[PDB]
Amino acid sequence: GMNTNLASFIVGLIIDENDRFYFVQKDGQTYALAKEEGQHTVGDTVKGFAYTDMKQKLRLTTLEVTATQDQFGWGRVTEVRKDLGVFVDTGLPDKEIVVSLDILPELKELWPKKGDQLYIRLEVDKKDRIWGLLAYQEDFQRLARPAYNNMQNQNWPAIVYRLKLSGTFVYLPENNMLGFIHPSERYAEPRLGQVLDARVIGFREVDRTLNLSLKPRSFEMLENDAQMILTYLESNGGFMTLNDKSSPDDIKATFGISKGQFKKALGGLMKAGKIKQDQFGTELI
Ligand SMILES: [Cl-]
Repeated sequence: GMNTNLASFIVGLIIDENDRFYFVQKDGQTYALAKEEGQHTVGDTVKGFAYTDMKQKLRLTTLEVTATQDQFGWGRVTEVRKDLGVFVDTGLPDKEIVVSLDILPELKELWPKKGDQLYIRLEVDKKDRIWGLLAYQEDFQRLARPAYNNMQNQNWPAIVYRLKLSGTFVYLPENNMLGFIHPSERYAEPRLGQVLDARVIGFREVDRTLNLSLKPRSFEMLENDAQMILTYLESNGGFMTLNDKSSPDDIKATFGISKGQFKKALGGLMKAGKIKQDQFGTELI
């Protein structure tokens, strides 16, 4: 029947080698381990992950393995075949994993495309074929940690993992956080696995997730003095001690302009939604 060692970690005995491979025996079958992965000696045991390659050969790898039967791993979509599903590269040598069309959206416009990213685990069927199973919301919730509430107006990459009529669920891989994009904050329907450049536009307290947009920042024309102050804030950590109550001397020493000119410039930045002020100074927002 089926080879229950496929897509699993095994300890096998190295029984032979050639210039390219160690040949590893386990339960009457021989698995080929690429020599370039590391040195071994014939007659010793070796631990690795057993699978089959695209040439139908039994393989073992000692490299780090991400997607297994028990653990999810990221894969890059390498090929779309409409009558089959999508192929994804999770880093198994000489093996890409098929995610079946039966677990992809019905609508082809929502399928992953080449270059998209999917978070999958492995399954072996009764014919010893490996397939990829998509993570669902609960898996992303287990992976991620609660978002922080100090990220407004930052941009981050965001990977689509779940599609709904109400909006798009995304994972932020640089941050290990979850977010959401309402339809009004994007253009075309995102596809499954699409990698987006998302801007933080709010914080959702109930589940500590980020509200995100794909829309451009508001166009806001700034006069020269306001632009000078904005560039200064961007270069000085988003903060300065100066505000509309500062002394003429301190304003002149830093910016070379009158207090009236400075107040007009801060007013322009306020109206443009770029700053806020309090007793401690002016903050970029
Ligand atoms: Cl809330």
